[PDB]
Amino acid sequence: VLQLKLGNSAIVTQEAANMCCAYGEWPSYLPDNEATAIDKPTQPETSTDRFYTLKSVKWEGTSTGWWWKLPDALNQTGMFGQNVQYHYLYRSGFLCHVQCNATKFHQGALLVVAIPEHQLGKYNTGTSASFDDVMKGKTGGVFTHPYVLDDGTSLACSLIFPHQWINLRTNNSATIMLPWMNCAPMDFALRHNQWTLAIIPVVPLNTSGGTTMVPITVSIAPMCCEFNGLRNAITQ
Amino acid sequence: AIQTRAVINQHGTSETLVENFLGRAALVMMKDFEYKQNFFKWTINTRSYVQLRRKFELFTYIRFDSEITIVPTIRLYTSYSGLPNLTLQAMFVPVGAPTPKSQDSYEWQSACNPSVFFKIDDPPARMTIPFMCINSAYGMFYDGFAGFEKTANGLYGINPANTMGNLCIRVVNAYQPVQYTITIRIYLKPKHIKAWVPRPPRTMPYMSIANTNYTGH
Amino acid sequence: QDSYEWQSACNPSVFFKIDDPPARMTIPFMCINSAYGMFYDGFAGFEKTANGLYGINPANTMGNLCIRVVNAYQPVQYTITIRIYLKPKHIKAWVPRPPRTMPYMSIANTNYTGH
Amino acid sequence: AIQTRAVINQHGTSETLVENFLGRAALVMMKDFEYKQNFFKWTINTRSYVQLRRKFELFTYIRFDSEITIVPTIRLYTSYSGLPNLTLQAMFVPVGAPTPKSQDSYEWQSACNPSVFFKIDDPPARMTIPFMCINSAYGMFYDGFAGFEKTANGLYGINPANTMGNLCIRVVNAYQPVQYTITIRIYLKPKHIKAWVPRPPRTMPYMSIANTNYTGH
Amino acid sequence: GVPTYLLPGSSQFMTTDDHSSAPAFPDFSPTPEIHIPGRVHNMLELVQVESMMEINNVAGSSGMERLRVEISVQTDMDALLFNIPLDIQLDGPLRSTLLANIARYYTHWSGSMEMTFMFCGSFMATGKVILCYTPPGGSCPTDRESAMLGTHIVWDFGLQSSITLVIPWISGSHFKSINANVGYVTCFMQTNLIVPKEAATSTYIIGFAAAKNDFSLRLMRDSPDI
Amino acid sequence: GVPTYLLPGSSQFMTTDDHSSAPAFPDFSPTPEIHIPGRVHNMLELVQVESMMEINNVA
Amino acid sequence: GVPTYLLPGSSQFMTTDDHSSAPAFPDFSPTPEIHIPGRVHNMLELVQVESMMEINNVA
Repeated sequence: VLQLKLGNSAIVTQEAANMCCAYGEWPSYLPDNEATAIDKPTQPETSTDRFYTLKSVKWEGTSTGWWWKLPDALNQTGMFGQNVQYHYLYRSGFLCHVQCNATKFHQGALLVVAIPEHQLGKYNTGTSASFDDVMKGKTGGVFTHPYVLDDGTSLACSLIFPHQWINLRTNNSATIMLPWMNCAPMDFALRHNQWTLAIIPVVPLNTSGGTTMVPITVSIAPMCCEFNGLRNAITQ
Repeated sequence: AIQTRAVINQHGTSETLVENFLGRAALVMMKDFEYKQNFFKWTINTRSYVQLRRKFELFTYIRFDSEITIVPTIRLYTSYSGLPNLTLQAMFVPVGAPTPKSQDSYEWQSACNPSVFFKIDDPPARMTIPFMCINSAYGMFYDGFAGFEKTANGLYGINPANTMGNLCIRVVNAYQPVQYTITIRIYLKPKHIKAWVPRPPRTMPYMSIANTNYTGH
Repeated sequence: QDSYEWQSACNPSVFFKIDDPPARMTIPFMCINSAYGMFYDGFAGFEKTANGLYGINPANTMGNLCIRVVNAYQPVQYTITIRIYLKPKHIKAWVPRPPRTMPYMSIANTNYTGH
Repeated sequence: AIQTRAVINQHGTSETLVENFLGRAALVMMKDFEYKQNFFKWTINTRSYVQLRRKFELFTYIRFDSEITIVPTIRLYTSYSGLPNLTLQAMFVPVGAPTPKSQDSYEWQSACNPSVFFKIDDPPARMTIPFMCINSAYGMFYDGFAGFEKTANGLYGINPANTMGNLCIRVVNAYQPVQYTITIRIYLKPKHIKAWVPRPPRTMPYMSIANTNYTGH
Repeated sequence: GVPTYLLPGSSQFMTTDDHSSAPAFPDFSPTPEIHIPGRVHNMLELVQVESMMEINNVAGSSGMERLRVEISVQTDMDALLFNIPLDIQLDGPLRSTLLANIARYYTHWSGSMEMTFMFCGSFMATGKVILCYTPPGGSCPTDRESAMLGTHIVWDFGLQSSITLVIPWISGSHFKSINANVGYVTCFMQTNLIVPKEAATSTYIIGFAAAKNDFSLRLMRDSPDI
Repeated sequence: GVPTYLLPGSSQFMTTDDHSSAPAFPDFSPTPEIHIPGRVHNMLELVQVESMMEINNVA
Repeated sequence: GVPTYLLPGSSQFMTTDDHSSAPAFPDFSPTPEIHIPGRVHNMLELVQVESMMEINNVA
């Protein structure tokens, strides 16, 4: 038992704290050798580097799954949301933490997988997903065909992405840290989603005398926020 | 129905390199046009055929240089006098330039558009297209929109920076007394291939060319 | 002629013209075993419909060569004759055998007759 | 109507060199002549097309060597028997030499005029014309007159030293039983380009080929 | 001049040639390469990534049900849980794995594999299973006694939530001729599942597959999956 | 002799190729280059020259 | 470019020529050569092997 203190926020977590780093790379600021070709950004060290805890979701016996697209989930929340509305250029990592509360008589397995550039599927039609289908905000979306991962791929092979297993008889928490995943040094936050954190009940939740509720808590914290400068002097 | 078994002896791993996996010159397009649309026009892309599309979609970002080979064949119609040795012009139009609208269009003379003049009875034309993207790598999957306004929300997963350019082929001495039908085969060989972030392979059949929708079976 | 396998990127293909020098390519040693076996004293499997194939080893097949005319459809007619010339290279051989004396009776079964 | 934005990463300046800016092989002329004027004649110049003229007029003095590529195409008229492999002669006539007046003219045999004999079914002919001006650089703008007398005052801005020579193309075996139409495309690639004294770009449309007059719009 | 003569196969276009070509934009100066994570140098890295297996072979089950086999108190020892043929070419609990999908692009494959099973039951759920492995050419066991006589692990999921199996070697290619079976991995229910009253009476088991660093592939071909 | 074989795209004319060509006048001896002011080496020099702006946007 | 001229017998195919050819599978990595007994390097080794004679010429 320790604390995940990050600036203004802290979460009481379990002793596991495996902290799977995506592709074995800590998030970091944009290197100088690559910042010369583009506009120089100014890094907010506070208070964007803090844990944002969303509303807890309900894990029932028939749940298909939930996905949150970043930074869409935090585009209208707190200082990060305020910053993205005034700066037109954005670049940051993420630190997603998922926690579940259940008794010793509960069972079920969750797959916390961070899918990069997850394009939605819209099964059985030739028309692309609308704006309302992809940008769900902090509410998040719900998988309709979690087997095919809602993109025509397979959930069986989804383990190639940075993933963490939650087995209610072994552990109740997961921690995935995501670096900047893009082909460009910086990107627009309001139109593009770099990551997509998904929780899928691979093994259905079940019990006999339990509450059949088992809330799930999700927390996302930007790691190294960078935004384009907005107060550069024009003199000289 | 015969259950045969053979002893397999293997060594080495250079065969499974991504450079070798994706460095196979494959058909990307094949179109036929008549003597008098009147010419060949096609924007370069990989997703045209399912096999190559699935091969490429195993990765999120791939950066490569494109080598294009044009193999023209000519078939005559209706008396016979032989296959003419017609001159062919193949022009690459970058993403920031206009494309021709007819055979005798002004853009055929543009000095900023590379052009190759080759004949039918010659070896197939061949040229290399360098990596010509705004970003540092092509993106096969785009989880975003092009803009903040309407008439763009209907284009989800389309990044304008991911376009590869237009290839236009015409016959310079097109007008001939009788007839001919010309078939153009385009072969694309990626070079200096680098890939990032592998993804699960596609399982369900494709439903559209640029929207990753899926159906049954 | 208009089959899908003509566009396969994993099958090597050569596009050559009639009025050009003859096409030429080298096929590497592409066998599962370390050497081809001209004589096989065995069967392919343990089941029926294979006992009728004695001396046939699936690992001894060398592959298929397919040739077509891309612009095949022409107004009048033509007849095309294809000659294939095979030149073994880096040849190594083992275990010499007595030469064949009696005439052959079949293409893949080493049967013999009189004379 | 979509307001899209992309991050641009650039480095290096070798692309914007004047050598690269003006070293693009562009069409300078394109003419068609019949079997029996009877041949191709054209004095070499840059101002023929507006795009290249505007590109060159950004500088006052440019000195360069000219590389010429001739791409001939032949189209038949009215029964069919194939495209003949006619031999073509292309001759450069310097500024101090007479030019032919007919197909069977005596100047076609001049030993002081370079000549190239090429066939239709061959790769396009190509030759380099060295810097052949009296002065040390070509002058695109001339604020002066040729002489001190009449019949020259009507030629303002024309310097005789700025002429580049005449290129004449004929078909040696021109007389054929039926017919043919030959189209000649000339591509000019300046080499060893040096420029001086840049000038404001042209804005108003051109009104004449050699008098820098301007009109509205 | 240099006297030269043209060899046979001169003006030919081979789809597998390796020759330089004329650049279309000699002075383009492409975009610099920034650092992007997750670079892949060899496709052998993909087959060593663990991926889920469709162990539930019961016909009539579709979707996520195919990925989990059920152990219940109704299930009576000595029942047969699941059977996994070790051939990555035919239908079975292995065709949905990353290893199978990547290896299907090639013709000849040979190497070791890894098979991992995780028991997703309640904390106090307990029991034993027998995880037998039949070498190639043998016969898959039919009861628990036959499984115990072969190579096996007596997995007790009450204490260990996950188990790992190391398959020694598999091989196969394409030669109608089909490569023979390369072995089986079988599970038998040693005891009966014991759960408390408050816990659920039905549990599930999921499996994963992977390959070791000694795997190899040859003769890249076209995958049948359209 | 030297055995050679022709590569694909052999007898083609690319508008952006870079190859030497046969000189038409091998012994012309062109006019010497005198010194002329205002030589331009890169067109980036033109964009750094201040030029007037049409600020009055009143139609 | 390199000025070359074509010798007589240029685009010909002689059945006894010795020239390299383009590999069809540039990255196949064939099966390793294991040791097999009875390798034959020269066919003169076959004629030195004793073989039976048909001495009985009685028709």
